[PDB]
Amino acid sequence: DIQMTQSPSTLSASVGDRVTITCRASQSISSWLAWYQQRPGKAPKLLIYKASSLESGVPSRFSGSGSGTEFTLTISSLQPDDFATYYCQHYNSYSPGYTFGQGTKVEIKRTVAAPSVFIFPPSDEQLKSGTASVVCLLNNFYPREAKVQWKVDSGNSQESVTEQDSKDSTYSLSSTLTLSKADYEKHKVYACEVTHQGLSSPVTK
Amino acid sequence: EVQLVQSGAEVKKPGESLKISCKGSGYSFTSYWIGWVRQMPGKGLEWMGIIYPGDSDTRYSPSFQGQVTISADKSISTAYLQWSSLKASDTAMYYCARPHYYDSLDAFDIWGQGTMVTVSSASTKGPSVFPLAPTAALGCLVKDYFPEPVTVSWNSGALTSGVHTFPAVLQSSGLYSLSSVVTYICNVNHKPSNTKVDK
Repeated sequence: DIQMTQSPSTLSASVGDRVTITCRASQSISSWLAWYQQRPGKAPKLLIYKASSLESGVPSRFSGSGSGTEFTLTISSLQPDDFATYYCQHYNSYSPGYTFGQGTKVEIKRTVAAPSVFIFPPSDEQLKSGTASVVCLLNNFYPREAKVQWKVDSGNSQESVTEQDSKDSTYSLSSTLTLSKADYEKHKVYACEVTHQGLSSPVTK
Repeated sequence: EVQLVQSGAEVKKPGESLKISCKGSGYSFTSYWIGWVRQMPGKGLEWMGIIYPGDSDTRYSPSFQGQVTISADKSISTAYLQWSSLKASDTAMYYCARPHYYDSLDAFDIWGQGTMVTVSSASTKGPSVFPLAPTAALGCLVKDYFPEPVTVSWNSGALTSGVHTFPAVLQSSGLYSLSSVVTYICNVNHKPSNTKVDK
């Protein structure tokens, strides 16, 4: 396995920071290394090749350096466009081998915001059709990491996170509690418990 | 204007054959390699393989070897990624890409816009829409639909502030579910099934 490893997996930074992202190769590879940017939805875009050559059009606040096994990509002054995900890549030319790193997501740094928490019981409609869906909403919070704890008086819930609200830099999370009616009608009082560092102790509603 | 343009989104069932295209424009297609790259949902980039349109010299990443066919028709500047038997696990964004320099396996500087491939044994199904009833929040639960995507607006576009529509989650049923949060009306559109539910 020629393997390319990136760190950190997530980088929290502010407009104006000098940021540096690391790539490590499991074996020496000279300068045969490229860097790529990707926004959500969009196709990857080439930034650096040969470890340190800038692609035409790519803003000069981008640079790469390193040789052999450790490589870095640096943004001298982070701009709103630079919030995205970055990948490195070993290539040859001689004989075909491309290997990507697993990615580093650069995200907007913000002060800790506790999630407003709301919970919704199943509707009457759903209650006829065969299933109950309790939804817990974790709203406008930072940072990204939050633990949702479903309480029923597992493996029956699913989660989904909004992308960073770019005017607020916050996240919102939805958890869906899916049971049948009666795992649902048997039990009575429902609860969604949420851990997040913007909160002293886990809050429940 | 150097481009790679890719064919439209595909939704398939396992076992079915599929062949997607990558068309070059604004440069001598026979002169550059074409690579394919896979991105599984919420995952990173995977090199799949590369082909030289001049003579269809082809190389695979060892993991994709014998798992997918790469080909090219140089007369029409089109490269192809091809499965004779799709797996559920083949569900991904597929990108074609072109090295920066001719007759070289350099870093990819031209990329196609991407081809989404969904492989599922599920069939087209419109969603059920359920109200999420009560500063206060409320929403709609857009449940059990196939395939992606659904569009959720509120009040026919007037109400946009407070609005968070979340990524669909894939249930074990093979059907999708999402929530749009902000009874009172959400307008959900699912065009695969021609389903349109103002709730």
